[PDB]
Amino acid sequence: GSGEPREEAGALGPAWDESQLRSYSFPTRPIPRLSQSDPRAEELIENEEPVVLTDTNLVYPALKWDLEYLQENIGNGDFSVYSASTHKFLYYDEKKMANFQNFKPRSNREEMKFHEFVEKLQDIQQRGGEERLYLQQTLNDTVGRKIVMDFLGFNWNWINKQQGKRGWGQLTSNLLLIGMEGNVTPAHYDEQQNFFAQIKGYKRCILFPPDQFECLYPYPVHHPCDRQSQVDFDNPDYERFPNFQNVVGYETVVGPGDVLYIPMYWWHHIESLLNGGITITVNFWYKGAPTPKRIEYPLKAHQKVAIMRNIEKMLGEALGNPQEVGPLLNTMIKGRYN
Amino acid sequence: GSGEPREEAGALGPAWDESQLRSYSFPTRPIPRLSQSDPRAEELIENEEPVVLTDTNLVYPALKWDLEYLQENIGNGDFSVYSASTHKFLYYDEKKMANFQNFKPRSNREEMKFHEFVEKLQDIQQRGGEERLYLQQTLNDTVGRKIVMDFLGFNWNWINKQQGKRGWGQLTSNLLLIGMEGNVTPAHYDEQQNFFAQIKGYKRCILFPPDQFECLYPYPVHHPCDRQSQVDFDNPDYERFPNFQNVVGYETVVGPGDVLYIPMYWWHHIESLLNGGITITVNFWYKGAPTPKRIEYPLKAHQKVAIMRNIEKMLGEALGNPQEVGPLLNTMIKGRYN
Amino acid sequence: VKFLVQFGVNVNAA
Amino acid sequence: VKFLVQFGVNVNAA
Ligand SMILES: O=C(O)CNC(=O)C(=O)O
Ligand SMILES: O=C(O)CNC(=O)C(=O)O
Ligand SMILES: [Zn+2]
Ligand SMILES: [Zn+2]
Repeated sequence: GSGEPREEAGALGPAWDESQLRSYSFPTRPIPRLSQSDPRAEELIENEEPVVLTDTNLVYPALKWDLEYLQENIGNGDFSVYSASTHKFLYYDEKKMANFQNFKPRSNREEMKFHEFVEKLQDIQQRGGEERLYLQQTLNDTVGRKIVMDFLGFNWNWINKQQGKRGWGQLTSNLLLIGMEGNVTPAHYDEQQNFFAQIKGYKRCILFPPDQFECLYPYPVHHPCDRQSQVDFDNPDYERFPNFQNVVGYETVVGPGDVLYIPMYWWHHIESLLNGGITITVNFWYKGAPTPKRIEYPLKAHQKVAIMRNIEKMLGEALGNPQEVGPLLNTMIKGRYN
Repeated sequence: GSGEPREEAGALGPAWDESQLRSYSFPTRPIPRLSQSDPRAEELIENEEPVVLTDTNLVYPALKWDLEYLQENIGNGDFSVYSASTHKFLYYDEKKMANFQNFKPRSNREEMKFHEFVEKLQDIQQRGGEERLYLQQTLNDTVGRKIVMDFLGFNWNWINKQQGKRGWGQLTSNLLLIGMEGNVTPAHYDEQQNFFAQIKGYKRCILFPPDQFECLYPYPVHHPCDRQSQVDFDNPDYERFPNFQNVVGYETVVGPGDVLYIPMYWWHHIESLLNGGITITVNFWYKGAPTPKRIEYPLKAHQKVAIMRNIEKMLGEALGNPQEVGPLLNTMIKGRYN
Repeated sequence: VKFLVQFGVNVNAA
Repeated sequence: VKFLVQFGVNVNAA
């Protein structure tokens, strides 16, 4: 579903091949790859559907980024680095950990300087260790002057126009992601609009529309893994998650200079290609446009997801305990709505 | 569970016997019968638990009421009379009928003068017809002068004190109920506090506490039979309603001069005794006391019922269609909270 | 919370 | 309705 691997310029061969993609149980179809000047691209972003833009130059100055350059210039701030035994780096919200004492995270977060991160990578590589690391840090004003120049050299003209055109809210942050080959961020949805700017290496992105909520089984909203799918894509439990047999994804492989629009509330699964080396991405997260004063029916799928989130949140507050939300919901439906 | 039939004064024999009670699948225990001067009675009404008060004199002037007296004096207003093929007079909300076109009521409502109601009773009796009628009309200012005198002669001193003592809201109405022997009002709960004043004949009252919500399976809040149990007490469907096998009722038989406190949100099933003649009741419905400014946890069962009602109401309004509430609730729980 | 626990006045009558 | 359809800004980051 990703599509035929693109041929690199100057007869450099296929950028990647299918053997670097993980194997899953569901079909996919390709996300369109278009020029930012293509009116179809503007039609997909306006309809809140995904598209890969090949020529935005959004992060053109960062395409020279590698570990050496970043370590030399990214400053001496702290970087959040996640470590795991497994390739799956499931996100967890540490604030919500108090609610569920039973949950024990597969991955661990450690704060370190950028040179320490590079050192751990080298150490793991040198000893042939199985540990995996994923660096995930929002860009902030502690970065070095060269990085500031690169950041200023992003294509703000194009993306500010997009923000204005769509009525989106403010840019909330830019997340720097540096991963090891084979790293996976499991399926989840975010609440903000995202322009996903690939810099180094290749990432396979599998997206699912908001109307596949009933096939992805997100954790309860109060659980630390709120917004993530409960389904283990590598070993799906069809008895607990029967409608995962009905999921269909939208797939693409993004490379240096590609920008993927991940619309808000769209599920996405992101994996750095096997044996593809390290990957570098910077995303651009924007608050969604304000809800219109006059709500129009029929509601969009993501509006219904928002309703469900808000019901779960209200019940948790009203009952005084997040653990009680499940029992009350079952009491409400059993023999009444099922 | 009703208790031994009481012996009538002056050696008149048992007022009723067990053979006049319908047979059901669940156990019961008796509602306490106490004097209004008994501090235990005041303790049960303050804790919102049911009690039968034997000596309130609440409707003492109405104990002389029969069909002849009422027809002569109740005026020429219209009375709501319900007619049914079966003994079960399931209440339905006519405003909510638009939401469910499929629902067809077992009983029919007709407006008529009191003498027409007495005539239908006589006609049915004379021809030995199987039709059943239940008169259910709130008292209003069209009543005759003698009825006004009787109404004024109720024990307002005692019940106004109760209203003040419990912090209840206003008296909202007095419902006059005249039924045929064997008539049944199926299990349901009301949202208002109720003093249930028996006048003529005997009624078996089976009550269930609000915490048995999960065993009584009320209809959806937007369904015309909102607040009524879906379970057919005469032929319970344990596959759809498995926890009806766990219901336990509180039972009593009220007679002329008895007043039953039916606390708000308490389920009640009310049947006029087989072969006991017509029954006459007047109830006293009061708005519950205002919710306290500081909510205290743990929540009461009826507060959790109120939460569920309000969730169902909000979703119906938000989705724009009452039919969609069931599907969204299932989507929210399946594989997530069950 | 206070909004959610609010109760109506509906009974089996008009 | 407008209250219910409101959306947050939560993402996989602090
Ligand atoms: O790139 C990854 O591994 C994960 N990124 C995201 O989920 C995102 O940018 O929204
Ligand atoms: O008496 C009946 O048949 C029904 N009455 C009630 O449900 C009531 O008074 O709340
Ligand atoms: Zn994401
Ligand atoms: Zn009632």
